[PDB]
Amino acid sequence: KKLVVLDRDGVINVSPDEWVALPGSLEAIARLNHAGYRVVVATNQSGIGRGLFDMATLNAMHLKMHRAAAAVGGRIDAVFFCMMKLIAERFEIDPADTPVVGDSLRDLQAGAALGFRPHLVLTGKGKKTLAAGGLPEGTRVHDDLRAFALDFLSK
Amino acid sequence: KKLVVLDRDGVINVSPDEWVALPGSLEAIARLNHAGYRVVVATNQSGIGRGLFDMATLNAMHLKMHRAAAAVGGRIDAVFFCMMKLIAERFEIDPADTPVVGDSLRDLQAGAALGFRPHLVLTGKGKKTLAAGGLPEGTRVHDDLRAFALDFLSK
Amino acid sequence: KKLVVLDRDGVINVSPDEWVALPGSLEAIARLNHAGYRVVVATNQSGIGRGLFDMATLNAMHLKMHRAAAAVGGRIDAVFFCMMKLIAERFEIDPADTPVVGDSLRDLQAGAALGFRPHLVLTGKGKKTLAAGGLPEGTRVHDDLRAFALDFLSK
Amino acid sequence: KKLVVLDRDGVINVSPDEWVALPGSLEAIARLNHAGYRVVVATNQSGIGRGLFDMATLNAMHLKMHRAAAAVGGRIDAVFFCMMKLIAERFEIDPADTPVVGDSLRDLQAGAALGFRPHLVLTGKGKKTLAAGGLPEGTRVHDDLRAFALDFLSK
Amino acid sequence: KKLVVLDRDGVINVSPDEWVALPGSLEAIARLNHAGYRVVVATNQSGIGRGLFDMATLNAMHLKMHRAAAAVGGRIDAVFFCMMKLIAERFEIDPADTPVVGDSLRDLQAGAALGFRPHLVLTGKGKKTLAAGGLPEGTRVHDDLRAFALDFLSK
Amino acid sequence: KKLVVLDRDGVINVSPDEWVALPGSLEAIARLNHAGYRVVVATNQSGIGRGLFDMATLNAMHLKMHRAAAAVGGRIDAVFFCMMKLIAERFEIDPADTPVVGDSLRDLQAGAALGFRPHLVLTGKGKKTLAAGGLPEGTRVHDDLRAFALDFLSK
Repeated sequence: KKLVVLDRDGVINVSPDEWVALPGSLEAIARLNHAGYRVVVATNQSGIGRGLFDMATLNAMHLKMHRAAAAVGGRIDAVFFCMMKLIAERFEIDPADTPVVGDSLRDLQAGAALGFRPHLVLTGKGKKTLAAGGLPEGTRVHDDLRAFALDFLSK
Repeated sequence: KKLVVLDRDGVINVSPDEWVALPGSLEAIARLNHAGYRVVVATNQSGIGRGLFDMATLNAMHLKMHRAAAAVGGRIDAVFFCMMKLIAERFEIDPADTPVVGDSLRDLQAGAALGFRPHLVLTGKGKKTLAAGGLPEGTRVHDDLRAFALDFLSK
Repeated sequence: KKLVVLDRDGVINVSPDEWVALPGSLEAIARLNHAGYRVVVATNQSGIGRGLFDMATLNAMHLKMHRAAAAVGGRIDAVFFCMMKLIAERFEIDPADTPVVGDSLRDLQAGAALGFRPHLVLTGKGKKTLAAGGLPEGTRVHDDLRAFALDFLSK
Repeated sequence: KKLVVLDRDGVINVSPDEWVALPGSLEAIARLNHAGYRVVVATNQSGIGRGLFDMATLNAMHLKMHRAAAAVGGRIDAVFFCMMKLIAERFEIDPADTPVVGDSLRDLQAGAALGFRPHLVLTGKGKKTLAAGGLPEGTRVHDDLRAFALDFLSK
Repeated sequence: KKLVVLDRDGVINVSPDEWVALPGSLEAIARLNHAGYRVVVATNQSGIGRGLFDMATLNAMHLKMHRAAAAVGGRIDAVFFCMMKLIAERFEIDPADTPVVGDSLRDLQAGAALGFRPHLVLTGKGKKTLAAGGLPEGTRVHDDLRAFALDFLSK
Repeated sequence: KKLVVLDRDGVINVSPDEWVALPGSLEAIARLNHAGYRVVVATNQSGIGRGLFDMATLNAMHLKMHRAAAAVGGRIDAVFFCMMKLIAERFEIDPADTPVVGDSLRDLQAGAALGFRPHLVLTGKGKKTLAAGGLPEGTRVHDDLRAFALDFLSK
C-alpha cells in the first residue's frame, strides 16, 4: 500500500466555505489513483483563521474537499494537524519510499529529515520558496501538482 | 444574550473513544442553560493526541460531548481552537459580563486581560494551578464546575 | 455482586424518546458503580406513554438511557416489566442485602415485603407518596437519588 | 568565519578520562583549521560514561580533549549537551551552510531538521547507522573524519 | 559515613552567571555537615539553560556553588547528571539509610523505587508538585531544606 | 540617602582566610539590599592581629566578604578603618537617619555621639556588651543581625 503526502494550501486549492481547487490538482490525484497510490492530504490547522471554528465549518470543508476529489473519480485520505512524524506512523509506510509534496520550506525540510522524498511545487508560495533557497539537497521542483503527478508517474 | 465560556479539559471532562464527563459538570451546564446562558465549550486542538486525527475521530468527540449535554437536557456551543480574543468576537457579548472557567493559568490570565472575569476550578490541573500562583487579581476559585455554576448563579 | 434496584420514572428522569435524566441521578449511578454495585434500572411498562409503543421507540429509549449512563462513565442493567418478586431471582442476590429505590408506595411496599431495604426519593411523586403516608416501617427518605447514593455509601 | 559541527563520540575518539582520539581525526581538525574553519565538538553529556560525572572527571576529559588537538596544532570549541536547535544560537551561522558530522541517526536527523548538511562517518556506529537506514535525503557518507575533511574541502 | 542526596534545583538555589542560594539552605548544609553527614548535591544537567554550555560555564557554576557552602562553613559533594541507580553506587551507602530531597516528582519516585527515603521541599516546583500528587507512599514534606535538616536531625 | 552601617566582627561572621559568616547575617544583608539599602560593613583593622598583613591577605579578606554576600545575591560596601566621624563623610547621609549596628559598646557609643541610631546584636560579644551595660539611652537590642533587619524594616 503505497502513499503520497500532500499539503492542502497552495497545493490543491488556492471564505473557508467558498473553497476552490486548482484544476490541474484534481487531475493529479486521480491520475495518481489509477497508478495505485494512496493520497494523504495534510491540512495544517494553524491556517484555519487562528483557531475559531465550530463543527459546521469543519464538515463543510472536508465535504467540499471530499466531493472535489470525487468529481473526477479520485480518492484522498484527509488528515488535519495541530505532522510528518505521525503521517508515516498513522499510515502504513516507509518514509524512504514516500514522497512529500508542498509549497513551503517548513514541511519539505521536516519531511526530508525522516527520509521522505521532498517535492516542491511552484504554485502559491512555491515560487517564493524556491528563490529563497535553503531547501533539502535532493528536492525536485515542479510547476504544479499536475506536473508532479505526471513526472512522479514515470519511473 | 448572556454567555459563559468553559475550558474543556479538567473542567467538563476528566481514537480517544473512552470519553467521560464529570456528573457535576453536566448538572452545572443544565443549571446554566435554564438561567438563560449560552455555554461555550472551548477545546484546545493542542490536545487531540498531538494532531493525529481524521474527520471520524473529530466527529466522535463532538457527538460524545453533545450527547452528554443532551443527556440531561442541556446545550453547549462547541468551538475548537488551534482564543478568547475571538470568542469575544465570534459571539456578540460584553467580556465584562462574561465568565471564563478553567483549571489552567494560560487561559485565565489571557481572558482577564481583555476584561473577562476569571474563574478557576480545582479539578484536573486546578489544584496545581492554584498553588503555583500568578493568577489575575480578581480570580475566584471553585471546587468544580458544579460549584462554579452554583456560586456564579447568584446574579 | 452487590445490587441496587432503581425505578426509571421520577427517580432517574423527569414522548418516550424525548427522554431526559436528572444529572444528580447520573452522579448517583456513577458513584454507586465506583463503589462496586451492579445497578438495575427497573422500568414499569405501564408508563411508556400508558402502554402504547412500537419497538423503535423502545430501542431509542434504551439507547437514550444507556448514553446518559455512559456520559459519566456509568453502567446500568435496564430490565422491563409487565416485579421485585422476580428481580432478586433474575439477578443473584439475597433480597435483604439490596436496597430498592423508588417514588411510589406500590413497589417499595412490594420489595420490603420480600426483605428488600426500601428507599424513597422525594423527587417526582416523592413529596406526594410521603404525604399520603402508609410506607413500610423501616423506610429511609432522601431528597433525591444523589442524596440516596451519598447516604447509602456508608455501610 | 565558517564553521563545522562534529559529534565527539565515535567520530573523533575511540572511564571518561581514558579518552583517546583517532589519529586521522586529529589531522582532520587541523586541516579544517588551517583552511579557516572553526571546529565545534559536540559532546552528548548522557554519553559521559552514560551520564555519571563530577567536575574532576569532566575537566580532565576536556583537557585530554584539548591536549589531543594541541598535539597537532588544532583548535576546537568543545560544547556539552544534556541540541542542534541551540548550537545555531551560541554560534552565529546559517545551518544551510553548515555540515553536522556524526555516526548516528539522532544527531544527523536533528541537524537536517534545521537545514544542516548531514554527513555520516562510518566509524563507531557509522556502519551500523548506515545499514539501519532511515537517514535524511542529502546525507553524505565518509569512511572516517579524515575522509570527511578531504571530501568537504572540495567545495 | 552517612549521606544525604540533595537535588540542587528548587532545593538549594533560587544563566549560571547569576547563580544564588537560599540563605537557609546554606545553614542547612553546614548544620548537616557538622552532624557528620556528607552532603551530595545532584545537578540535573538538562537544566543548564536547557543544556547549552561550555566548560567555563560549568566551572563557574561549580565555583559559585562551592564558594556558597564554604561561606558558611559547609562541604558538599557535587555530582552532575545527564540517576539514583548510580549515586548509591558511585557512593558506598545503603539507600535504605539515605534521604533524597527534591521539590519534584521526577526525583523522589526514582529514589523511592530504590529504597531511598523521599523528602519534598515546598520551594521551587515543590508546592505545585505536592498538589499534583502521584508521589511515593512514605514521602515526608518540609517547607524548605532548612526545615528538612531540623526534622531530619532528630533520631 | 538611605544607608546602614554594620560592624563586621561578631555581626556578620563567627587566620584572616578562615573567615565564616552567619547564614542569618548573609540573609539579613540581602533582605536589606532588596529593600533598597546600601550596606556598609565596617572592619576595624586594629582587630585583625595588629596589622601584620600585606596586600595579598587583605584582598583575600575582602574577596571572602564579597563572595559570601554574592552567594545570596547581596551587595555590601566594605570599609577598613585605622571612624563614624569619617563614615558620615565618605557617604552623604544624615547620621540621625542612619542606624549603626555592632556587638560592642565602643563603636555604638561612637556612633550615638554623632546622631547615629545605635543597635546591639547579641551575637558574639553582644551578650558581653549587654551585661556590661553603659549603652546610649535609645539603644535597641536584637538576637542577631537576621533579627535586626526585620525590626528595622517597619518604617
